[PDB]
Amino acid sequence: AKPDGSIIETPITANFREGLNVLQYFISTHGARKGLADTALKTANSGYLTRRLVDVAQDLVVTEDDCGTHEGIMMTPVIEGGDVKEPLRDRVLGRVTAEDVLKPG
Amino acid sequence: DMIKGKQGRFRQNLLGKRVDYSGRSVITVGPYLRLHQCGLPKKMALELFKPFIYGKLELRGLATTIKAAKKMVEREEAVVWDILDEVIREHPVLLNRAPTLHRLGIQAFEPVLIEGKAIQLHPLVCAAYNADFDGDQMAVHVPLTLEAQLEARALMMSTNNILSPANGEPIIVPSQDVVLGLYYMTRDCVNAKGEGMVLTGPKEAERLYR
Amino acid sequence: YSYTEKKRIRKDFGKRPQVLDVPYLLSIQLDSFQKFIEQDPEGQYGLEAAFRSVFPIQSYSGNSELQYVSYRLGEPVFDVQECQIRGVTYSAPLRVKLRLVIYEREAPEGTVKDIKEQEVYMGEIPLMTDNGTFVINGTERVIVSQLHRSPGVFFDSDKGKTHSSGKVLYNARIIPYRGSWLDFEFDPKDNLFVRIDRRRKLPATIILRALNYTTEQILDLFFEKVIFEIRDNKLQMELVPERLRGETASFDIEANGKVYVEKGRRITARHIRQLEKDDVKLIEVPVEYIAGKVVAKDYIDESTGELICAANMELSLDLLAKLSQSGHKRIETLFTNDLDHGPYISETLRVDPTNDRLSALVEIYRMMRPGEPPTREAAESLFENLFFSEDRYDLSAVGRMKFNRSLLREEIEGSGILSKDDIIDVMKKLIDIRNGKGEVDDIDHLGNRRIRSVGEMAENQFRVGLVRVERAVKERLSLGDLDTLMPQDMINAKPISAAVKEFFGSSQLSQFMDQNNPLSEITHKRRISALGPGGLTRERAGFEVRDVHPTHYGRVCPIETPEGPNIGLINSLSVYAQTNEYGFLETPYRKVTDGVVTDEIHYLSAIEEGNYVIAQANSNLDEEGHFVEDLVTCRSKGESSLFSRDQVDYMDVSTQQVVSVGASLIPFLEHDDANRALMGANMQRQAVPTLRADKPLVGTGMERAVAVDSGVTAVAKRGGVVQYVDASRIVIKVNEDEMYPGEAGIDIYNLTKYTRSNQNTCINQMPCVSLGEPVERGDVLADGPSTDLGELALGQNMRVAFMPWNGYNFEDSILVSERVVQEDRFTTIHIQELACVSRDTKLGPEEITADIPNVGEAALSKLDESGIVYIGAEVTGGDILVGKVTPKGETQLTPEEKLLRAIFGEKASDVKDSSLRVPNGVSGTVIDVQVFTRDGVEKDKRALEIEEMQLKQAKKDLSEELQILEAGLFSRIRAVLVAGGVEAEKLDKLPRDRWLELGLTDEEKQNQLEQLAEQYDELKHEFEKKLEAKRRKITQGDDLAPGVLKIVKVYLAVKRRIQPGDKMAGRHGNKGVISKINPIEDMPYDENGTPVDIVLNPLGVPSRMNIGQILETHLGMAAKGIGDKINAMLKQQQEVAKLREFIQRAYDLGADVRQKVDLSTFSDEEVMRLAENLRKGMPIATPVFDGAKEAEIKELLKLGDLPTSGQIRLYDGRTGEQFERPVTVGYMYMLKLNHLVDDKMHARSTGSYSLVTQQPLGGKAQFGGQRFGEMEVWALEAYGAAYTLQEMLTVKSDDVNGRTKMYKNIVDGNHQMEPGMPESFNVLLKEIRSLGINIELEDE
RNA sequence: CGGAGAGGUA
DNA sequence: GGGCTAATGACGGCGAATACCC
DNA sequence: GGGTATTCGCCGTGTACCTCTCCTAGCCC
Repeated sequence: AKPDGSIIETPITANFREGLNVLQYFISTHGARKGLADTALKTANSGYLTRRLVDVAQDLVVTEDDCGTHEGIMMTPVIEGGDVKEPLRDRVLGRVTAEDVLKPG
Repeated sequence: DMIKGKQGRFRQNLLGKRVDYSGRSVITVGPYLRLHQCGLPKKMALELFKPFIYGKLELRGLATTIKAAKKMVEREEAVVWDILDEVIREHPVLLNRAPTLHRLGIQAFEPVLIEGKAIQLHPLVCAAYNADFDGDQMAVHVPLTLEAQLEARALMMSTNNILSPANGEPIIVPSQDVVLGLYYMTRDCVNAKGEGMVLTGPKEAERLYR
Repeated sequence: YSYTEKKRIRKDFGKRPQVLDVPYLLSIQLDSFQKFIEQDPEGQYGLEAAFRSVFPIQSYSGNSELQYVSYRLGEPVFDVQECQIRGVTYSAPLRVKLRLVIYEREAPEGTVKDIKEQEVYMGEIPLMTDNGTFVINGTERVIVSQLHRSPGVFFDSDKGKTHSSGKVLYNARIIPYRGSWLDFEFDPKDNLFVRIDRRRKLPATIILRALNYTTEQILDLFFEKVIFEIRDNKLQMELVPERLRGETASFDIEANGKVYVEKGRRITARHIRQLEKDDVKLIEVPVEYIAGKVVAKDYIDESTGELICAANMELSLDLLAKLSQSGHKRIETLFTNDLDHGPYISETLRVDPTNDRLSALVEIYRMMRPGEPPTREAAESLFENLFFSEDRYDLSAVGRMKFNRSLLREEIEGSGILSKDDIIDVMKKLIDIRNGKGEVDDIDHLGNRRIRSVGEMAENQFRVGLVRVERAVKERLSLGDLDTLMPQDMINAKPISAAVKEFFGSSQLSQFMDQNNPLSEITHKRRISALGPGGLTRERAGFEVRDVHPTHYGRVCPIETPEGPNIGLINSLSVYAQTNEYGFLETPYRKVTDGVVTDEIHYLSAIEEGNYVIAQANSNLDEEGHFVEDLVTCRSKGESSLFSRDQVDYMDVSTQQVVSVGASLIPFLEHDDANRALMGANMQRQAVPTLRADKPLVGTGMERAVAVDSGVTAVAKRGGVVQYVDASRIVIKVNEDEMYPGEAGIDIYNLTKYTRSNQNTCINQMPCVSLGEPVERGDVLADGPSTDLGELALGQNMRVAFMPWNGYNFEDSILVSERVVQEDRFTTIHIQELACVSRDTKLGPEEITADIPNVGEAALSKLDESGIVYIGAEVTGGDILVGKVTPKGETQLTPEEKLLRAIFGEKASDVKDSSLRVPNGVSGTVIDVQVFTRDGVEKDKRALEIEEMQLKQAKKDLSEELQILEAGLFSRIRAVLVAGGVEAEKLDKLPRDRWLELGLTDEEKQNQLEQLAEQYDELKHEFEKKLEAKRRKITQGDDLAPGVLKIVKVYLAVKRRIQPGDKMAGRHGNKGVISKINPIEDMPYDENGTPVDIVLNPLGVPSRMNIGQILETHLGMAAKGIGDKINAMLKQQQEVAKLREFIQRAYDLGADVRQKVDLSTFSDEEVMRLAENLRKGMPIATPVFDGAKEAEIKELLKLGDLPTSGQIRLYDGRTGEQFERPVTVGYMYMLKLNHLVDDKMHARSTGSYSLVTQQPLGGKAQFGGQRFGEMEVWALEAYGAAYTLQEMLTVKSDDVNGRTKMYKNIVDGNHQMEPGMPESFNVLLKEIRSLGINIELEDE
């Protein structure tokens, strides 16, 4: 990307094993500076977000073993388009069923 | 206005709650320490456990007063090394990264007294600490009452905290060097010295390779 | 060529001839301060401009006016060095001639009296060392040049005023060089508002009302009149083809009697052309279009004058009838509708509630100054103050020039104040931008930001001081005596002195010299801070201004900036960049005639670069400067392109002209990641001088330029032959052709030796030259810190092997050989200052004495009789350095204190101990003792001794000069006395000085002998008076605060060795700490059995992209291989021809490389010394983007007889089996960063205790605990960790009684704590209870 | 030493 | 002396306070 | 009608440290 965050017409056609032309390194510097500023800002904002989330969630402690609540959530493998993004196998692990599952047949 | 300042009740959050019985130092790698161990400089230990050392010294009768204990420790005599080994036999310590962004950011370890001036952190734990070895400084604290020590041992130590508390799954995964060693050693070739024979268990595999 | 060059030629691999050498790298500071302090025959920057602007000073009445004549800089009381050693500023007094003239009261002016105060002293201003540095309190301080937006017009896009809406607005801000800002902004409704500074907006035309303008005048200024004719039904229009494209078809445009363009469409260019070729000028238009028009001027009745139509209101059929009956044929309306200055001003006037000057002035006065019942006189005064004051509202020449260019004026300059024409022009251009055909000024374009260096800021502070003094003198002249009085009776040095001193002492741009590295200095003085008084804010996102604009190419370094919260705000000047006269930056560029790139250079400005097209610095040129490429890479606006070789305008002068001096030194910069090379450049600066300076075998060639240009290098001012070399002084017998009239004799260079830099890093100079060595102007006489043979030597060259040796290199951690500790390389000296000041107290003035109560003989045994420790004593933390005692005039104390001092056996006296002991944690050897004693205080033995040493130094210098002078005099008197008969025989037996008593024939020869006798006497007298003046300089009282009696500064020298934890980092962005000091024989070793100094994790290379360090390793391996071969031949004592041919081969290696070879050097001795300096490798110069190819490196490997892959098989000295594959081994230049492990350890269990918040804080004898921040509490919280939170908050943090009892319990041998009643809880409980609120302790 | 302002590092 | 003594070259939110089309 | 859509003042500030400065002020005896 270039300043304004758009891709340059001519790529950085040089490797690091081979040399970099002055203009190529100049262009590459934009991305590095952008990334470093992004890093600092994201560190600060992540600290703030951790703070707000901790403040909202801190007064929450597991205190009972079973409340008998047969209520629960439908819990499905997330699929977008043709591709299954995540497996229900991953999700189901570590949960407790709200009903007694049956066979698909 | 004295009810509330920043960031709130002064003595329970910022600012600024600096606490004693703690230290801070740059970190080095020790690839000989076991997973429940951290390499801690001898001077750092000597100045982190001065009260415990004084108690032991007056317990053995080696000192008759606090002044004698002070002289005894400052003279750096060989006797205090046994005293410090005793008070550090299994007394764990708590290492916390300067930013703690997840639960593992602070973990307990068993300290091994080492020469040098840096904290020898377990290589396999630094990935969990989300730290590196670039001059960044780790911080040690000593849970110094019995019950805090046991809270450290049962919960704080890296042995009992190996899975990420974010998604489960081990957080103590080999990261960059040991994984390279294993990937090299377990690779195969199509022809090399020692090809094709049969060996009595990995006994003879070790014997023949070495 | 150079004598220092011929001592050690660093081989270069550059392939493009370097047109234009590197300029003096401190040119910015020298240019700024010379512009500031020189004399000016006109009005130009500096004290001259400030005086001409402020002066003359006129009384309110009495014709008592003070006239400026001239200013001269007082000769400084001290030179730079003794300013350093005395803790005072390097200051030159300012003396100005002022004539107070009083005329007749009252008549046509003719002076009744004139009183001329010559050279009035209004303050002593700091002077610059010529190294771009200001000594302020005896310390090197640098005025960090600022980058700030230039005064003038500022066309920007308003994107935050939208308030959740589209159509980003426009704004035009007039920024004066000083005065009040002006703002013309739009709204989401296309209404133009004016904000004078930030105060709430008003409609723009209100100012026009205050500027004496009527609605008709305003409409005439902006809108073009539209003529409507009273003829036939529906009236006719004088058709204009230039108004059909700025409006839509909302009426019937007819041609030849038929409507060609119907109402409703959009008029096209084809329609306009067809109407023009139809030649129709009067068109029948509907009356509804006439009504929709808005009239441009008032129309009244022709007989009674009653108003029927007024400007800027729409037309109607009733108004049409009124104008027809009152008599009208022509109606002048506004040219409205979007495009071509749409009715934005009409909308503003509709919003504007004023139509006359007085009401507008009232409103503006009330809104500038809230409340304050308005007065039209006061409003006029305030408006004149805000936009027509010649003394506090300035645009300056730069502001006027940028202003005219922003308005694209044919003018080049003009008034420094604002005018009505200026405001109308800026409104016109803002309206043009609103129309979508103007330009928006780039906020970060370097053609819109300018460099304010030290000179401009200093003269601005002097102008403020002149303002205060001007107010004072204006008051005094009117109030003061009408008769003779002295012009210094109303001139006070306090205002100007305070302003200038505050500027140079505590301004946010007067930074301490970042002084631990000649690179650190030379880049700190070139720093360009967007911050400052008038710049950005430390918190600024700012994401566009943090990020690099494509106009920074060759002006500031894109890749060098601190990684903290101010990346991008703090740039560093490029190598070749410099400031124009206005303040904008320029880059040199070779002019390309038509196809020939001339060596002629033009310093293209930031905006000048925009118009032109510039070829890349990597173009290949043959013949006389023709491109070998018909198609060449170029850059026109910041983006790359491929352009015809005959279409380029300019060429980059150098391949390295786009980096800072910090980044330019990194070798193989074209192989690192930009981010990683940025860390590399930032770690360049943080290197600390090692025990010896070691050249980098792989370099860039700017090391010599940086070493020479920075002042750490004693450069030979005048050429000659070195008459004397010593560890402290260099004495040059100057060449006679460079000798001055009379006898300037020798040149003495006193060398700084072990003086604390601002970073506590030792700086000293090693004399690199020897006796009788010829030197010419501009060469090195002595290497400074981190410098070898005039080459910048940041770190040292280590043997390196890249392989993850037994896991001791995990992330970037570096394993070092014990050999490194053996060689005492990477060993650093550090210098502390422990300033012990004697104070004058109300119980008795503190005294520095050797007798201290309640101390043993051991502490006193390191002290002299004066209470100051011996110079050179080995001390540790706790030992007494300065015997400070405070007279305890208060003998009354509490009974507890007396009982305690009686029982404990402590001494009881009427003086209390105040000695400055060595802080716990530092140690070393005392190397300097400085005593500052202002007049009125006795000079103790140590002060007398340091005075005697300084007198000895001055006397030795003056005595050597006397030696050369009297040698010449006695030689010529011997020549005279020998002539005129046989007299040489007794002359030989008579002493040289005893030739003044020998007789001579009474002739002109005797007269000459007598004349030279008086010459000898006069030179003697000059000697004693110079010695006396130096004694006065070294003996006079220090500039010390009155409450302070004496200052005793002791310097502590520690020689820190590298050890585990030291962040010893590479040059290319490599990082890492010392993992472990594994022994020499455990290091990997080649077939030769040679161990390896450094083992680096090979994991850091393929992830962090800095494979440049690998190329450095291979090239250093080749270089040290050449060094090994040459060293072997030296031990073999090969023929000088063999060394000559081998070295010629080594330097001849590479194609198109220009470095030139012997034999042009001396046949044997120079070749021998060159080889002797080359036996530790070939220093290789690699231009950053024009450097060595891999094939050339491999060629050097062949010449070194070492493997072509740079890989040789090691054996693990641990086991002793060759590794399964060969590994990479070479030589790498490694830098020991200032982050030393000793500086990073601190740990405690007890110690310092603070108040209010009980927690360990402050001090360095035992530093406080660790900030157990809320993040750590949260991490404990996420775990079931509960108790450890309780101890880290309650019992070992705050509660003093709990901490004491719990420490007692631990000392008792049991780890004990009981919760009980939390003390903080009880405190907060009582605190709430005092509020009349009861807290119940009900349990669940 | 209680809290704000500034440079540097991570 | 001193002892009393009652803003524009940051950035974003946010309630109060207005601004405006149908 | 009424919800945007502006204007009108206050205020908060990742992590840790290294250095520096700067801290209720008015005032009648």
